[PDB]
Amino acid sequence: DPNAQLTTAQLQTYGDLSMMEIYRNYHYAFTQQLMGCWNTTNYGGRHTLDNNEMSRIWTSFYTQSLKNIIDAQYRTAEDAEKVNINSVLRIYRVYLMSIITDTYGDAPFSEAGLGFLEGKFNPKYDKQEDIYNAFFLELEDAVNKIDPTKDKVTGDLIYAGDVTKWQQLANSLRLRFAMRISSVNPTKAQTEFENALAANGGVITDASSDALIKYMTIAFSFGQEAYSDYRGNSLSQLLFGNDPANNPSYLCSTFFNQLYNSGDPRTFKISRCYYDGLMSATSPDNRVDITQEMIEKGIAFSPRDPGAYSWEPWPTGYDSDICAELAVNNPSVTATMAREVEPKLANNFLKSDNPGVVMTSAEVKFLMAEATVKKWNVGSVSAEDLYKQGVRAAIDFLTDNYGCTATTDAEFDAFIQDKGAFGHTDNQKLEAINTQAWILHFTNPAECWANVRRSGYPKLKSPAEYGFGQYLTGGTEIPVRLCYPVLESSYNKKSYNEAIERMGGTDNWHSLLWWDTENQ
Amino acid sequence: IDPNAQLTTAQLQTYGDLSMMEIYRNYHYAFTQQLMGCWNTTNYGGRHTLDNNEMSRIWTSFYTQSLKNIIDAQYRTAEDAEKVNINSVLRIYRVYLMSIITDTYGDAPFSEAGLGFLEGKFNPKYDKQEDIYNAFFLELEDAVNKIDPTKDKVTGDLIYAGDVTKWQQLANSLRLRFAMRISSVNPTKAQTEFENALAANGGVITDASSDALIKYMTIAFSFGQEAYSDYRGNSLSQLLFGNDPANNPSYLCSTFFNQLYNSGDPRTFKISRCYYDGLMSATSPDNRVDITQEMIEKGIAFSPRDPGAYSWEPWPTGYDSDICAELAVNNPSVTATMAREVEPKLANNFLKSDNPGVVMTSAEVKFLMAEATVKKWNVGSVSAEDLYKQGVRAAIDFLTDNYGCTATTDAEFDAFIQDKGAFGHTDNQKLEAINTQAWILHFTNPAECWANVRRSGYPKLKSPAEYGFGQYLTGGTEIPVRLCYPVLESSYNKKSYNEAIERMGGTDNWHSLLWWDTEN
Ligand SMILES: OC[C@H]1O[C@@H](O[C@H]2[C@H](O)[C@@H](O)[C@H](O[C@@H]3[C@@H](O)[C@H](O[C@H]4[C@H](O)[C@@H](O)[C@H](O[C@H]5[C@H](O)[C@@H](O)[C@H](O[C@@H]6[C@@H](O)[C@H](O[C@H]7[C@H](O)[C@@H](O)[C@H](O[C@H]8[C@H](O)[C@@H](O)[C@H](O[C@@H]9[C@@H](O)[C@H](O)O[C@H](CO)[C@H]9O)O[C@@H]8CO)O[C@@H]7CO)O[C@H](CO)[C@H]6O)O[C@@H]5CO)O[C@@H]4CO)O[C@H](CO)[C@H]3O)O[C@@H]2CO)[C@H](O)[C@@H](O)[C@@H]1O
Ligand SMILES: OC[C@H]1O[C@@H](O[C@H]2[C@H](O)[C@@H](O)[C@H](O[C@@H]3[C@@H](O)[C@H](O[C@H]4[C@H](O)[C@@H](O)[C@H](O[C@H]5[C@H](O)[C@@H](O)[C@H](O[C@@H]6[C@@H](O)[C@H](O[C@H]7[C@H](O)[C@@H](O)[C@H](O[C@H]8[C@H](O)[C@@H](O)[C@H](O[C@@H]9[C@@H](O)[C@H](O)O[C@H](CO)[C@H]9O)O[C@@H]8CO)O[C@@H]7CO)O[C@H](CO)[C@H]6O)O[C@@H]5CO)O[C@@H]4CO)O[C@H](CO)[C@H]3O)O[C@@H]2CO)[C@H](O)[C@@H](O)[C@@H]1O
Ligand SMILES: [Mg+2]
Ligand SMILES: [Mg+2]
Ligand code: NA
Ligand code: NA
Ligand code: NA
Repeated sequence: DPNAQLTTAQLQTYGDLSMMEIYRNYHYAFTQQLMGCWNTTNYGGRHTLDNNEMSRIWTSFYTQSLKNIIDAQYRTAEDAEKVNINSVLRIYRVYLMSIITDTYGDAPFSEAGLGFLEGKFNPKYDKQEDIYNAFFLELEDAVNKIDPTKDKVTGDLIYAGDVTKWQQLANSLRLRFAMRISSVNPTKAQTEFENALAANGGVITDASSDALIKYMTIAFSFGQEAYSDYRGNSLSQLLFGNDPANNPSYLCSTFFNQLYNSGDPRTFKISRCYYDGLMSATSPDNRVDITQEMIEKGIAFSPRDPGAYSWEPWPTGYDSDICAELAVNNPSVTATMAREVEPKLANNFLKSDNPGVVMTSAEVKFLMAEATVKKWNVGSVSAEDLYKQGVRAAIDFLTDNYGCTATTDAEFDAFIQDKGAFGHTDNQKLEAINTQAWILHFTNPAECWANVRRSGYPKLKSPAEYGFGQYLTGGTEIPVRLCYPVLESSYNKKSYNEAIERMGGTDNWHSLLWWDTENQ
Repeated sequence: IDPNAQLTTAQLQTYGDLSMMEIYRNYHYAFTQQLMGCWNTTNYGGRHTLDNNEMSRIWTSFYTQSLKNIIDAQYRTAEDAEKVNINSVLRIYRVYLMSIITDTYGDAPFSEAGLGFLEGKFNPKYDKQEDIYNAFFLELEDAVNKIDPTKDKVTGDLIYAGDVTKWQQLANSLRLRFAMRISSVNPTKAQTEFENALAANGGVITDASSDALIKYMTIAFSFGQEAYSDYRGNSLSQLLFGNDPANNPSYLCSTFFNQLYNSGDPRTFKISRCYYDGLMSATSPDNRVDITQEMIEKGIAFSPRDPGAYSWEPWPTGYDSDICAELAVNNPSVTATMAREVEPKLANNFLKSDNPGVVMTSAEVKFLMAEATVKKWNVGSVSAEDLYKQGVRAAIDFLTDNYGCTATTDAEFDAFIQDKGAFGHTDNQKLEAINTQAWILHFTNPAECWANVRRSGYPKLKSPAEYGFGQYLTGGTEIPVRLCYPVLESSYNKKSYNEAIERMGGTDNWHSLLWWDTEN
């Protein structure tokens, strides 16, 4: 039962179709990885403040997964016969709460979800500073309470109940949060980072302990029942789309150009050019891959600048021999390509059974590399070696978990020895580490946006710099947080007003979170 | 080079010139409120966007090709007793092509057109429209009297295969058309010319076996460069299918669809159907899914396009199609959700390269006779009501005989003619019924359709401003009543252009009524 509550909360993390709209609408534009689909460009790409769209994480987690995890934790707390499920619940509670606070800032946590259990309504919004304090304390204690000789964890879609891997994940999350606070508090950050490395079970040191939620393959449906079906990855469902021929996932130029201009082996693993005239209405079957034809004919790729739609600017196309040939037996096909020259997200990332990414060994290597550049006491491996290991693991992650074609040693070496190289100054090293992390986090948009904001890399420019300033109703600078749902002023007035007063008296998506020291 | 060959080319060019036919899709079909919703039709004619290049198509095409060549051939065969038949046919076709020019622009070169082969005879004067019409009656009368079936064979005639008696019938029927045209501006001359034509050698077109239809061949539609010099197929039908046929097919205007549907017209679903085009060929109307009966069974409203509307504005109310859901099982690109498919489209029978080039029909002759009888002219012993009824029956049978539409039975015809297709009782009711039925007949003859709407005042059409689209009408609120002269004329035929515009007070505006158009 607590074990069943874990299962459902894991499924809801990427399985909730309503919630996943937030990432397509906002995060993927803010990190300049996708742009051109109507939803992504309209909301995040052009800074449309929309309180209902911004509210999806808040409502989803406080009404469902976070609420239920809190209940289950409470019911198993201080029970020596339930220490493993209780500890696992505490780790997952920290994880879900980290998404909330890294989106909105101060928020209910210590007093959350206690109305039925403790008659405690109107929970205060804990200060982000204090939420992060609690993350380190909860994770450390959970690691120390876990005992493999005790209860079996049975509803775990990440590690199949292996509580030693749960210690590795908890200590890796301590690394992530330590590095998160390293601008505002380098001293505490270094201490937390070093403590985690020394903690029981260690950290995730290779991909065999990557934390990935397992999802199944279910046909993509947008009917009403689909909004209560968490069995499939709903982020992948939306990246395919409710309107998949008009509004697929086109890549942003910032990301496509980072890959292409650096010679990254992942360029045409993450993206392809497809003609979709024969594509299924409900799955990415029967697409025509024109990528190699475009390369052979010298046709320029036209990825979407921040602020651009697939149709604005309208691209320069070409006449496809592949499509002309196909039209002979499939007369609905046209040979004239237009928006097909704009790179799209590859089919490997559009599957109901894509994993729900929580944390990878590649990220741990990048965290270790940055801590080493920062002169923390993290071990005997050079920062450069840790960096190279993180890049290799990030590239292999796509092969292992999405079926992308394997990258040879020669291909990796060619890349790492040219534009993927680590660099020779601290700023170049931190730039390379965090640019590589941004690519790794493509399938983890919550972490991708948090790490862009925290590290300041890549250095992203407003859509105004690309010519789209006339559309920026919600202001010029890329938002650094989302606003609280307006109904909170009705359901939780005092606590909401208190949080807003702490920000200076307004709820503004340009206000930096506590751990975010400056913006870009 | 041979005059008989020049006749063939000029006939083919009349509807075979893919560049020139854009004018009808862009302007005429919107001004007569028969098609609306296709981008081109709504943007230009539906929202009064004046564009001199678009308005110039008839002038440029005819004066550089078909009319020029007809004039050359007429000169080469004139005053030669052994060439009287080809010469007379050329004179009749010359009048026909000239009538389209003057009914579009007003005063225009005629007596002085097409010289230049002579010497420095460039810079022709614009003959006054009133005089052009007088010349039409004289030319047609003389050609009828010079024709002699014992003399030269006419060998390249795609209308009548050289049957010169039928050319007499066409010439005298054109005299009826032009006599009725001038019946508001010069009622006494109109009556005299109408009566003279009925009494002339060869008589008029009295049944469908003498309908004047240019025969076109069944060629595949192509929009490549070579297709702009290929006149073998009906290019108006090609354009009504469209260069962008899935995004911008020919949707019907509500004025015309509602006239048909609300009158119980048997032609309603002969001229129009609702289609889902997800599997339709890119270059032909093959593989469309007819949903019309399904909509009727499910009670889904037809949503034809008001004047000024695009297919996407207003966005219509759709439904979920059982037919399409079934087709999606084996054709997964199909969606079952219909949206703009609820807007009636032009039926496939009107989207064929072998659709005839309509010049003049026996149905029109019956409607002209009926109107002349209401006007108390001396036209014979048939009642106006019977002539009207014969006109409607011929107009309906015209679609069966020439477009492959399902035949209308006597019982179906009688049911319509006895109810909402009835002739009516006051003079205004009779004139409205005659000219509303003529408007339907002239659907496949847009030059005549627009002329007769302007001349008769029926149907009574309202500006797109009355349907809510006034904000978009850059070229004025009233529906245009002529097109302006080409900029090529004001640039390179300036003295003659200046003389013509001086007769309109120095103006050259699409709201200025032509001489035969007494009011709007
Ligand atoms: O002629 C011979 C000659 O030819 C030569 O070739 C020529 C050729 O002939 C010629 O045709 C060609 O011309 C080119 C021309 O074709 C081209 O046209 C372009 C044009 O330039 C573009 O501007 C145009 O762009 C369009 C685009 O197509 C549209 O798709 C787009 O539509 C936008 C919509 O997508 C968008 O819709 C969104 C809704 O607004 C929104 O409300 C909705 O919200 C949903 C949401 O998505 C859901 O996720 C959500 O789900 C909720 C959930 O949130 C909650 O949790 O739960 C609920 C239930 O529980 C659940 O419901 O729901 C909400 C609510 O429903 O999302 C929608 C999207 O999904 O809306 C916006 C705004 O309205 C739309 O904008 O619009 C754009 C424009 O705006 O595209 C056309 C193409 O069609 O132009 C070029 C350049 O001019 C031309 O060149 O030219 C060639 C070459 O010259 C030959 O060369 C020659 O040889 C021959 O001779
Ligand atoms: O999700 C859970 C939930 O879902 C529920 O269902 C939801 C669902 O989720 C959601 O997606 C859906 O959202 C709906 C949304 O989809 C819909 O979107 C609409 C939108 O509202 C519209 O506004 C939009 O309209 C677009 C339209 O699509 C475009 O096509 C159109 O494009 C126009 C162009 O077509 C046009 O192009 C022309 C060029 O401008 C012009 O230059 C060019 O000229 C050519 C010319 O044509 C030639 O003839 C000529 O030929 C020359 C010749 O002249 C010479 O002689 O010779 C030459 C060669 O020799 C020769 O070339 O040449 C020239 C060449 O240029 O012609 C072009 C046309 O062909 O350009 C204009 C202007 O730029 C374009 O406008 O634009 C419009 C917009 O303006 O469409 C989208 C759809 O895509 O919105 C609705 C309503 O908001 C949404 O509802 O909602 C559903 C329902 O809720 C489920 O129900 C639930 O269960 C689930 O839970
Ligand atoms: Mg920052
Ligand atoms: Mg008039
Ligand atoms: Na889903
Ligand atoms: Na043609
Ligand atoms: Na008949």
